[PDB]
Amino acid sequence: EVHFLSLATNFLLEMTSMSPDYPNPMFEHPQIKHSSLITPLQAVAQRDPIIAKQLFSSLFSGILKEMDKFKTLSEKNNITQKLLQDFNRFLNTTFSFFPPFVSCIQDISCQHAALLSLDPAAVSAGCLASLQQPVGIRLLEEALLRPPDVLRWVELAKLYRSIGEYDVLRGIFTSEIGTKQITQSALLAEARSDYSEAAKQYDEALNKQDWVDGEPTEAEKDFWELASLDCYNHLAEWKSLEYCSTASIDSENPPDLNKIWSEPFYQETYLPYMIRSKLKLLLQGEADQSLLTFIDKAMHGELQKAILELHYSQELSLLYLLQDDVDRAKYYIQNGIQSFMQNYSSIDVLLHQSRLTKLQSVQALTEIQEFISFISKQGNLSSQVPLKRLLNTWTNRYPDAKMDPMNIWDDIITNRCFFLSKIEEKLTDISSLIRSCKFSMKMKMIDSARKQNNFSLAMKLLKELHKESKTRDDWLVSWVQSYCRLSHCRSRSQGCSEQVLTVLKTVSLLDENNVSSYLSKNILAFRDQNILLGTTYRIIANALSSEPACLAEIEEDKARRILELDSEKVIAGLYQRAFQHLSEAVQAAAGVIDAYMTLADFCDQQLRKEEEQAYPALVVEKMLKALKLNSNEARLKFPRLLQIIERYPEETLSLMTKEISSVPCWQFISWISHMVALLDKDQAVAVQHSVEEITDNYPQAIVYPFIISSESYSFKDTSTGHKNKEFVARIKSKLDQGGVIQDFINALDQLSNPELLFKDWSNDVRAELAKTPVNKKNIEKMYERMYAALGDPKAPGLGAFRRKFIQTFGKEFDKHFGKGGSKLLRMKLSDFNDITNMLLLKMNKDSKPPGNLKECSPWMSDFKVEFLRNELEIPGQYDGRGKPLPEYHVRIAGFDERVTVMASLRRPKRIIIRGHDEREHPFLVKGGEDLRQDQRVEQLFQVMNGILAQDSACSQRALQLRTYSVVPMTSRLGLIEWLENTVTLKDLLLNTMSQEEKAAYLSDPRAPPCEYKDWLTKMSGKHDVGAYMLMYKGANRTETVTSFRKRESKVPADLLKRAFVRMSTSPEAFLALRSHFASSHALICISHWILGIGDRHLNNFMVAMETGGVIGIDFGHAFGSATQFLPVPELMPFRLTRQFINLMLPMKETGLMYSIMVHALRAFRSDPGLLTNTMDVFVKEPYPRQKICYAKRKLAGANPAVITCDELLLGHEKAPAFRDYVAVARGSKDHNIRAQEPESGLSEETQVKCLMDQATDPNILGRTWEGWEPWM
Amino acid sequence: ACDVDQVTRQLYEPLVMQLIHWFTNNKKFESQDTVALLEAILDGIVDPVDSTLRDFCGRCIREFLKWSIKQITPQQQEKSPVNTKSLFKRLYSLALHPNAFKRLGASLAFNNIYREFREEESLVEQFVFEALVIYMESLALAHADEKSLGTIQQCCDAIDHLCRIIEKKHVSLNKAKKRRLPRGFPPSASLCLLDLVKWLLAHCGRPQTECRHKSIELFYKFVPLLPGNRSPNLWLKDVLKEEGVSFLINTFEGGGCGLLYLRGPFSLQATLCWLDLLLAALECYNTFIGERTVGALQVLGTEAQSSLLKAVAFFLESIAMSPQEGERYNYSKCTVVVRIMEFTTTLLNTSPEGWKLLKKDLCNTHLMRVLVQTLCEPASIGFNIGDVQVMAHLPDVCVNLMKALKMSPYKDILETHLREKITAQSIEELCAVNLYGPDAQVDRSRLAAVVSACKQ
Ligand SMILES: COc1ccc([C@@H](O)c2cc(-c3ncnc4cc(N5CCOCC5)ccc34)c(F)cc2Cl)nn1
Repeated sequence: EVHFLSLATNFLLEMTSMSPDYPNPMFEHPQIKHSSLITPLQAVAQRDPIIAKQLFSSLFSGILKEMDKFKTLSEKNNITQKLLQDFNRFLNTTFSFFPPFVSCIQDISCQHAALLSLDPAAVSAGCLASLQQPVGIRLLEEALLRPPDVLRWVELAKLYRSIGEYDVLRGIFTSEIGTKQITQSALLAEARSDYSEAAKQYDEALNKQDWVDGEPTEAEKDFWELASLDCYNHLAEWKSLEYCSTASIDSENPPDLNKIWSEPFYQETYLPYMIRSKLKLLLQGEADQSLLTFIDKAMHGELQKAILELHYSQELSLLYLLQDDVDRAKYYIQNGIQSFMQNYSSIDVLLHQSRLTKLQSVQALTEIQEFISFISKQGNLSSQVPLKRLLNTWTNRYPDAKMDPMNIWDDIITNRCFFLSKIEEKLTDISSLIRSCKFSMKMKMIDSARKQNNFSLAMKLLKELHKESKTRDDWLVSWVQSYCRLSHCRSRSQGCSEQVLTVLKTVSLLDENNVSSYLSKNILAFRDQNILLGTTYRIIANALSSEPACLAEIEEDKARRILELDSEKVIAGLYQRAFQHLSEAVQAAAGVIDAYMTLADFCDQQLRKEEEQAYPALVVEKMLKALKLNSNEARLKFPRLLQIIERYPEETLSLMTKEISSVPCWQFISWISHMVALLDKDQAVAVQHSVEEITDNYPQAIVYPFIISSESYSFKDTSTGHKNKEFVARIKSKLDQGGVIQDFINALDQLSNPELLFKDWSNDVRAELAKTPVNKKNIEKMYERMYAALGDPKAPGLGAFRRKFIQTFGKEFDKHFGKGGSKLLRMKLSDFNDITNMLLLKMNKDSKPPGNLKECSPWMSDFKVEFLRNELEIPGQYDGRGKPLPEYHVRIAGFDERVTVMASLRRPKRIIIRGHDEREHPFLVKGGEDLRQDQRVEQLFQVMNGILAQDSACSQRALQLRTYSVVPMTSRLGLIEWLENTVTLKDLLLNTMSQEEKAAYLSDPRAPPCEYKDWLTKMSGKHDVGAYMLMYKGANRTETVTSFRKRESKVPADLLKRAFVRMSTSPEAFLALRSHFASSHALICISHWILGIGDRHLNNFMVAMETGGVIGIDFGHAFGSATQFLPVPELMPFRLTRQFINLMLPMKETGLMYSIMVHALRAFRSDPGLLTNTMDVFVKEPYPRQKICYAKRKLAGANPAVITCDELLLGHEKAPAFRDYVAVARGSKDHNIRAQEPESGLSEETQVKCLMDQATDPNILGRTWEGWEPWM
Repeated sequence: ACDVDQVTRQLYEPLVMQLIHWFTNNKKFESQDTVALLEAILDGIVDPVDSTLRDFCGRCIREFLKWSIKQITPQQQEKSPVNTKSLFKRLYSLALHPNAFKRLGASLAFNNIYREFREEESLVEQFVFEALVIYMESLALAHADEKSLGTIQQCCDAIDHLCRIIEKKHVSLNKAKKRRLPRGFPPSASLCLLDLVKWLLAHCGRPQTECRHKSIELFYKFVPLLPGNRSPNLWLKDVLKEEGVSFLINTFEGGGCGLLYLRGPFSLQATLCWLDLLLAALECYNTFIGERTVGALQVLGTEAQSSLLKAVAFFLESIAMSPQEGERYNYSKCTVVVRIMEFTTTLLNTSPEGWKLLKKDLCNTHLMRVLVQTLCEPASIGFNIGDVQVMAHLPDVCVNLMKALKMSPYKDILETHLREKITAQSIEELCAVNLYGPDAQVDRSRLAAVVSACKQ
């Protein structure tokens, strides 16, 4: 079969030779014969198997298309069934699965409907042996389109389980292999890594008896068995794992023999788990003589030996080193090394997370080989320093927590424990450091397991490490500390009663002889123990803060603990004893700043409780002490406590100032634009030194507030206002001195169309002087600013340079600007602005937006850096969390000579500014528009995905937003870092579809746009906004859903899937593109709901046309804003419309666009409060309080529908059909889970389930904004 | 086409040539196919490490030039966006570009298409003969990228190729025609050659080194091409007397001749740029007074209140009184101390009648002290041990300065100052009892330096 494809193509292309169709196929002038294209095609089609595969496939397809003329339908079906039988024979009979042969038959079986019902079992087994899973995945997912369709699902799930893709795997063990109710429960228990009750109710539901609602299918009984095997593998109780491996195959007495070797399903399903459990148990120290004999008897024949030797190749090495035949264990580990080589080289490169998993074993197998090599030295058993530096390198080399699942940690730690036990018994201090190495290594594994939420394995690891954790004082404090922090961490997802119950019991184990005589010697260990004690009391206290009575209602003897450490004075007692423990930690790396955060967040959260004992004084010291080190979390607390001192101005500023003075101040750039805001208001001294030091190391960061806030602030004759204003003017003079940054700003300012700036000025005068003629001297003080650019053509020439827009505009608008200067300078009425309207429309008609070239601003057009006069340093570097190096930062070096005015109302335009890195960087420039919103929500996205990269669940899924560098260089002028090789969704959607259907979508009364407009007009009464409120009392759910489905049926369902299968050319390409798109869009949507991002039209979405990943853009609305202010509310958390759904099927919408949402929401509501308080500083600068409250609610657990009700009641008081608004927000109580769920306390999974069932709810998508396009 | 093997090179070279032929034809004219081919061949001419591709891409561009004029008729050579006019405009934009590998591409394009456009006429007096200035600016932009990147080499080679044909074309065809205006020139109807050398005169002291050189040699080859066929000796005196004294002094002073923050070595490129401008003035004076073009006392002296002498005095008073930029500053200050030595040489050895304008400030312990310090321990003034041209060339400029200095009066501070450092007792005490032993560095290096100085 290696050569079968070249052979077949040769044979087929022979019979073309002796045919008369060789007449020079073109016989014209640009020729060539009709054979010099066929003979070399076949010549190379037998040198490489890819051209062989691909010619065979295209020629097979061509034959079967040109046989549609002859070969009558009955004869067709006969021939196609002959081919299908032949292809089943191919798959079942093949011996060494040649990947291009398997893929050739398996994707020519996909292009024809009759041949599409091939063989799920053979398809799957051949993909697994050929390591070519995506061809089978496409085949099975096209067979599962248009039991046979339950064993197809079993094979599909079997075939994902080797490509990682565990989320879409779990998405059909809950939607196709289902229909009972314990399945979902146990799969949910498995998803969030609680593999204790999941396996428990796999067993008890596999052991169950009656369940009188239906007998459980065998297709899910064998599932439950496999899932229990995998769950027991995760929390590695290998007892239960071997028991389950032997359970469903034979009787309870373990006979292990050729029973597994028969019926290959026993092989595939039990052999890995069987030898894993058995050999692991052999490794930790036991004999049991159980798998060794099976392996040894299996060392015969071909079938019983080749599979195990070729596909395990490392368990063999461990077993044989146990048997101490070092040569064969070696041979097997090297064979495993070439096994990894051939496996890894065969996974496609686009199959990410398959190559990760294959690569994660390299560390372990190299450990195996390096140990067997290290032990081979005869003198190695006499010299002890080889052991010394082997231990040093092995403690330097670990798998990483938060990006290696617990099976890799398991492998490494257990194998190393066996190796080092062998070393210890081979050399009878050394053994003290031996025991130290084991103890510390197991503790490291425990820490890893704990910080990625695999709680139960951490618990069992403490339990198995407790027996020997008594020989030393440090080991005692280590065990108690590890267990106690385990308890704190695992006491968060629990209910409040469960939290207090389970963190109260880690108190007696904390006041025993661990604080006796050991709170004296190791001050850092003393501090860590103090932190654990304080945080224990903190969890209990902050737990009972929920309710004053019911919390202390279900309780027992433990209450005396509550009594000893009324019923409302215990609150303060726990608080103050925790405060004492926490403070004694504070006076005593990051342990100093861990104490600082624990103290400061206690104080701050108790403050935010009280707002409805100088904590306002206490927080600042520890915050700034930690910001004296590096800390994102300590970065924050300037403005909150500056406000609480605006309430109480007497105390604790100079200590703030003293601590802020002594620091490397490269850590305020990330917050520079917030601290420069306060300099316009009182108490401004809080940020004076560090800004004046930044401006001397990283000097550009003042121009943006203090050319706007300066005239927005009225500095009176106050004794401190004059010195602050001279301070800001002195930095301005010391920062703005080169006239180069201002020159770039004026070049970009003139790059804006004069018409839009004139329109902005007209809006200002119509909104300022028209309300009441009392605001005096404003027009006089602002007319010269716009006249400095507009009006006379020589004003910009004096300012920056001779301008082409003012050349064609100031000259054209001469006798109108003369009238403006004559009368509008002191008119101060704004009563009759028809002159402004006519001037604006004249600008619209004869001041064309197409400048068509960059020459319009010669300074940009002729930048050509020639001398150092403060070179520009293109804006967008200086992230934060690094020591800025303005020499590695890209400096501007020129401009590309073209400008394209991308078409919008305000019409920004995009520029291609060059750079000295020899690369290139394009940008957008927005003139007249404030870009604090975009830059600052992008600051939020950076902090979000910094959170994400630190959650192991989100990290392993490589969950990151896509962010672009937004940098406003002033209000009315910003630039935006335009990303490379992207496209908007609208262009994919309308470029994949055909011309006929694009025409039908654009110009047709039955099209969803025209249908929707006609629907509103015809059964509302009028044509414009407000018809929705009239509608909503006679717009019942049934009719609206029916009309929505009617209009949706027009637009094609498989359209975005066609896009991805259109630019792929491979199954792997399609698979990776679709998975990337779904994952990225899931986190886009949930991160856009955490802070209500409205206005998610189809055009606010970018997508890479090189990875398929998604990018959110144009964050005009940032909080609940379209749902509170806009005339047409947007009652939906996020866009999850028809095309996103139909992208993934047969897979249901709850398998990958659910688990990613779940992990993201979990990472978001597991916070110090970073999102919440960064949002506090988001909105609290000039009901924002209820905005923050809604964000706190819908981040700390809440119902999306009650939250949207809150938004709408805040923004639609006494509004028409407000009852219908709330009824369409809340749900139906019989068709939407959103309605049927409580107000709060919802889990991540339940919150997101209600969220999606609100997003895909047809009662809202039937009625929303016409341009949002709810049908696509 | 330009592949490593012979079979697949001699195959596919005729392919690309024949496609260049066919895509350059009225049937394939004004086609996105042809503009795609042109784009591809360009971004092959301008790219990194594939140089064997740049060579062949230059060959393809010269084939383009051949067949585009060979095909497009003059009746339609007014609306074509792919004709030779727009080809040369895109070459210019490719040349005036910040990228160290696109200017190289335009250099290769010229180098390959000079064999044409010089055997063609009736339209060639506006495209490139006028745009020698633009590729001069290309050599100006090449000031920073890398000597070994080959940008300066190719750029010099193509200014070469262009001068060797403009000199011939415009000696007889020198009339007030409507030649197309190049960049930077004053807007006028006629730009024949008088303003070409007037532009060359606008900066023979531009801080960028190789463009300055090329401009100076472009005078020294172009001045005998006016109908008068005169020579610079009388011309500079003529223009100085008919255009004011300040003209020739200022157009060599630079732009920025007017602190102690950099008295200690610093890399603040404002200082490096002042050093560059001082070097420009040094070179332009050296190359003008040095040959008989102007007299040493003709342009030097207090009568016109010059500025060179003041800043060179300040230099030798304050030349030899971040971690890696120190070597950069040392290099750029040593490359100008050497040039002021060459300036003193071309000031004395040219006319021993103007030494009176060399005021005693340099005839103090300022000139002679750096002299002595190059002679012995040249690393003291920042000469980094490890260069090639500078170290091997130093004992040449130093000795030639000594031999210009001996004849003149200021050989007396010379003798009585060398004698304080290479006095006999220094040589005798260096030759101590034991010079063969482990203490190699100090003894052997000191003797090597003093012996090298004595041999100079
Ligand atoms: C052919 O492409 C496209 C794309 C979008 C659209 C309209 O939605 C569109 C988008 C904006 C707009 N706003 C804010 N940030 C942006 C950020 C953008 N980025 C940054 C990240 O990298 C990708 C580009 C792009 C556009 C942005 C705009 F001001 C006007 C329009 Cl009319 N029209 N055409």
